[PDB]
Amino acid sequence: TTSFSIPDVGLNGIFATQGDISTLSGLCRIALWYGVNATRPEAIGVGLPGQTA
Amino acid sequence: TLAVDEIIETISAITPMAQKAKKYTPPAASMQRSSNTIWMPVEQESPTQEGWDLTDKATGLLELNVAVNMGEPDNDFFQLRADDLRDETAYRRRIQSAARKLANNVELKVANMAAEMGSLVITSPDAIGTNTADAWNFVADAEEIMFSRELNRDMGTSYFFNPQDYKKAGYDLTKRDIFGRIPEEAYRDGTIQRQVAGFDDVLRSPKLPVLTKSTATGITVSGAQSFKPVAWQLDNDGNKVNVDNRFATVTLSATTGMKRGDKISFAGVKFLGQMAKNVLAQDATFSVVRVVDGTHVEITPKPVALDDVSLSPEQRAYANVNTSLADAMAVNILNVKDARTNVFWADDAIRIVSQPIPANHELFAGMKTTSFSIPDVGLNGIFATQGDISTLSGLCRIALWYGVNATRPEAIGVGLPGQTA
Amino acid sequence: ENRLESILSRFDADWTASDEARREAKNDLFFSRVSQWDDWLSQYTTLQYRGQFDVVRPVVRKLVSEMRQNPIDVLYRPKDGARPDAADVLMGMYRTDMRHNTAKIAVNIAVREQIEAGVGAWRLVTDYEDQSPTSNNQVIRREPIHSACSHVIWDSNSKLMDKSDARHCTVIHSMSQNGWEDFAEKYDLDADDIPSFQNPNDWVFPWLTQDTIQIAEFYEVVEKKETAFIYQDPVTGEPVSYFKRDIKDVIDDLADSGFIKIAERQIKRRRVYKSIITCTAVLKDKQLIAGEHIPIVPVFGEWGFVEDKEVYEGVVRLTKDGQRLRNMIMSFNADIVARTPKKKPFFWPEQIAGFEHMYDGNDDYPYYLLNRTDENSGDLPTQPLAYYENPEVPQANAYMLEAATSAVKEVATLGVETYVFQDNLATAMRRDGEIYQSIVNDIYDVPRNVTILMAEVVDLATGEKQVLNDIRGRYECYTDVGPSFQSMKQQNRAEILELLGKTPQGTPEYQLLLLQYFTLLDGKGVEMMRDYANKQLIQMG
Repeated sequence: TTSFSIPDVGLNGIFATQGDISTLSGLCRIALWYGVNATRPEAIGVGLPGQTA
Repeated sequence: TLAVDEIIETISAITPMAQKAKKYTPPAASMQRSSNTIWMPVEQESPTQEGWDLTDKATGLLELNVAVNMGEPDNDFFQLRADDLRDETAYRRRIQSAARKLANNVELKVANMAAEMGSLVITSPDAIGTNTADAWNFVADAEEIMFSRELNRDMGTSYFFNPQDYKKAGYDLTKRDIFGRIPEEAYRDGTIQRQVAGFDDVLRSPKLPVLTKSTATGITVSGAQSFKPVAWQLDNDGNKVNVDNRFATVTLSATTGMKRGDKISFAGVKFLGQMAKNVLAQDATFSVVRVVDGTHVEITPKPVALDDVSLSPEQRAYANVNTSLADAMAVNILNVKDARTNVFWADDAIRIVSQPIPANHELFAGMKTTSFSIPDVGLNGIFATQGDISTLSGLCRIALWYGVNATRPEAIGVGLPGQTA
Repeated sequence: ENRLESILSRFDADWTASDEARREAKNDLFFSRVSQWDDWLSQYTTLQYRGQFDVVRPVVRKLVSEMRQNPIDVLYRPKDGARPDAADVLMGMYRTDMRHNTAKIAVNIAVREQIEAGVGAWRLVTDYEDQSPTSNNQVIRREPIHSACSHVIWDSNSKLMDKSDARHCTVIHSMSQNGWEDFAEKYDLDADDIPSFQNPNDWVFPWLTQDTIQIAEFYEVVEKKETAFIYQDPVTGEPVSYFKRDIKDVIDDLADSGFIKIAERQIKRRRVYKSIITCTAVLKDKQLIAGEHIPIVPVFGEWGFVEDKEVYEGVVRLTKDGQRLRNMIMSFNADIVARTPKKKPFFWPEQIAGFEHMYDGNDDYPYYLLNRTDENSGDLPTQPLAYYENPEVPQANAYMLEAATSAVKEVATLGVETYVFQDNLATAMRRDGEIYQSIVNDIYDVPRNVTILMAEVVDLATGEKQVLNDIRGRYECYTDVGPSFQSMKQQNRAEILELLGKTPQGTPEYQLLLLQYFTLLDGKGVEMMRDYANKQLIQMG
């Protein structure tokens, strides 16, 4: 495993590799675990233009 | 039981051909994209015209090439079972035996490759011990056929005898009723001589293949055929794809009984002096490489006819056969009886192309991998071990990637004693 | 025939030759620096207690402090029959360019790696300095190497502790993106093409490393005979030998200045070439660097060969089993304390039915009550009260904790004192002195001392570049080990004080006291004292 340091947005990901001896192959996995939460929905808003009947 | 700490050594093999073979390592990053194949040009030959006024007689340029590729890995995959009751020393000995077997296999592929696409065939109607100086005559015949064709021999030559014929040569030298230096050495030791009949290295090899006889008979060329030297040809998409100069497919009446390694000769085609284009007295000898379909075979020396009127002069400059196939010429089979093959070649004709197995990358984590340098043969492979914890076991693997290539099949040869009837 | 393939074959052979030792040293480094629970199998779905009760780290700290309290540095001394002060200029140069923080930190890093894992190393490089140059607008500085066991790969055909018989050495650099960009900027490489090489690490699951870039520098030393020119110095008139490769571009300028060639000899010498390589191509081919020896100095702990296989050990290898046993037993005892029912009475529900609030733990009652009768059985059966047994630490646990601690204490004794490790450091420092002497002779301006002053014979070419000239009478001083001094004045002060401490109170004592005051530093009052000492020394003839 290695850290990944996702650019722009401040986030860290994990990049991992494994190998196989039966078949001389390897698997790689880049993953990023996160959860987007809305703590103040009454603060979040939405603007809708052109909402005619 | 207290297994004593001594080992009864049993086998002792030697790999002279794989040691004498030149080994090549092209760039791995380029070979991966080029599909493990790489093209090399061929020494250029040019035409010549006699006369003063040559308007509209100016030829072009043609430069041919050959392709060298690679096969598949050779392994010693084996398992460290948990229920196995064996010692660590035994696994060590198995690794040693793996190294020995891999070297032996490399030598076997080299020997078979040379003996199966050796174009020059030197046959004898009786065994080696039948006549005095018959072994010397056999070696000198190969030397003469290599000199007459004006084949390049700058790097060196080599002649590998099989053990039985080497013993026959030694017998021939020892029964001379006179002792000098050559008979004295052939008596005290087994060696006949290191250099014989012009060859600068004459050895004995225990792994020489036996060319089994061929049941083919009554075969003729179907349809007059003309093979033209060329460097590339157009595909259906319109791209120019290179052409390997060392192969030509002939259409025969029936390819029954032919296999890889058979030696043939069409009745009427003679050798040429390559550079000087002088007709020889020896019938052209070809080796069938692959029997594709029931009416086609692949012969390794491309029969570029000198008398072919369809050849542009730059193509005719590459002629090596006096005539062409004429829809009727019967093809004779040179090998008629099973016989172990003595093999002669020029030292630059056979090479070994080697590639690395990058199992040392960071993608192959978990396993532990190192290099594995085979002695004798100058080759390198990988050695990797892995451990399964679910079953508390392990695996070990010794991989080796290489490919034996014959760049000049017209230089490799095969000696076939006792090919009567 | 392929240069890349030759280099790669050599490096691969060395890498597999040095496999077991490198893995053991890296494991020791992990155990003594990161964690003692180096479980590369963990997969714990149910997380259990794994404490870290360390008993080896104080020993490592003690050894590090002991070996730090006694610095060691190169001391150049004149050879047999040479001029008595033949080493003054070389000593001055060495003390001038090896006084910085980088040299001390590199030595300390190598020392700590030697003590913990078993091997460390440092590097000597030369750079162009324009503000404060040591000599010829150049400086020689010592840089550190971290994880030398996995980063410095030596020739496998080396049977010396200091690796002076090794003919090549590969150094793997791992650097960040910015580090690679400016490494390529420094070495004129292409920053767009990201290089790669053998990653010197394999710790798998819980070890989180950084996305870096790996490259290699391959040093090889070649010993060969090369042409030397025997000139006649215009001033001294003595035959001077100059290497043709060194004075190639000033051959005509030497004659113009007035040097007349006398003869031409072939003197065998060593040259060092550096190649910048990746796993697929070679970037810099044979850049010839200064010196006769490879600029990497290794330091070893307990070093030896077992069966054609090199093994080095530190102080942590033999304590690992005992420490792991101690940690496991401590964790087991902590589990026993944590998850073990406490001592409480065993009751039937009908024994205390109704009196449930008397046993909750309050102290509002003078006694406890029990029910006596049953409506079906007549009278409740009599059974003496029982209590849950208190948690106990097994005798096996206690005995093995004590025994494991005793084993670690007994086995974690480097020597009786770190004399062997200090002498190994001294050997590494002697090799460093050899390397530095060769590099100084190659690039620095070495004045020649005559008995008739110091002469600096140099000249410039048509490209305004100055080519240094050194005679072949160069190895006039050998290398020894002495205390580390920041400058030649401090070294002289120490020598004078050492003489004074043993000289009896005669006239030489007065001479040495005046000399010490002369060599004292400067203020105002100490300035006047030194001036008085100078006056007395001059007036005494």
